[PDB]
Amino acid sequence: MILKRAYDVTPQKISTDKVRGVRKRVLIGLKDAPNFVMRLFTVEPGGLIDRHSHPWEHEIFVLKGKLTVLKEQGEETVEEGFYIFVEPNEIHGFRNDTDSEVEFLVLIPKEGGE
Amino acid sequence: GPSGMILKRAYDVTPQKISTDKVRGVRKRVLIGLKDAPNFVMRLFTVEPGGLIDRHSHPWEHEIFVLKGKLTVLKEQGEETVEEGFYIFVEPNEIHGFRNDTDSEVEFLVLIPKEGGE
Ligand SMILES: [Fe+3]
Ligand SMILES: [Fe+3]
Repeated sequence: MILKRAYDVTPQKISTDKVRGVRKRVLIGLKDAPNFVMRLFTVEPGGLIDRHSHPWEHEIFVLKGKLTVLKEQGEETVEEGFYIFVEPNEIHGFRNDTDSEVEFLVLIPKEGGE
Repeated sequence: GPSGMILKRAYDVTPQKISTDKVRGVRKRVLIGLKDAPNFVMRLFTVEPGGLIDRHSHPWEHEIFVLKGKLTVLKEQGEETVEEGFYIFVEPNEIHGFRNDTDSEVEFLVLIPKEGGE
């Protein structure tokens, strides 16, 4: 059994053509998990995960702040205490328009989970 | 399967009592359930003050994230308390349980492969 403070997992900064101002923690990876993985994303003020899609779903829980969710068209803001279910293949992305860090949990099946 | 995205306040789901021979003082909200999940389900558990999920095991894993309060985790040997911001991975077949020794509600997300139900 693994019991750990998520913050203590070292985050990985991401800065690419599609993702900026984001870091990622792998909490439960496929080293441990047989079916699905658990990650925690932190999005700095102005950070962006641009629209994309996958062959797999996302299950998300918003832990902190106000998260802007990019949809195929348009966008919707949600806050801490929301969950999000992204069907396979659905276009999605994220932005933080606020002045503080936004955090959300993201779980994906193992095929996405490397 | 279907397209789209569901975005919902978790508290818009009513917390239902869990009532079994091994659980007392616990409620659950099904967030992403069997009707929708391709692979795994997401529930939000609320442990009332003094609530208890006795030690048990099952042939599927748990992935847990603690949202609120101080959660006592029962292990095969002994126990450990964690708090908001901790995650827990429980291997298939590993003995585990939970207790709330505090005065206030403890909440945690619990995800399992959908073969284990909701
Ligand atoms: Fe994605
Ligand atoms: Fe269990």
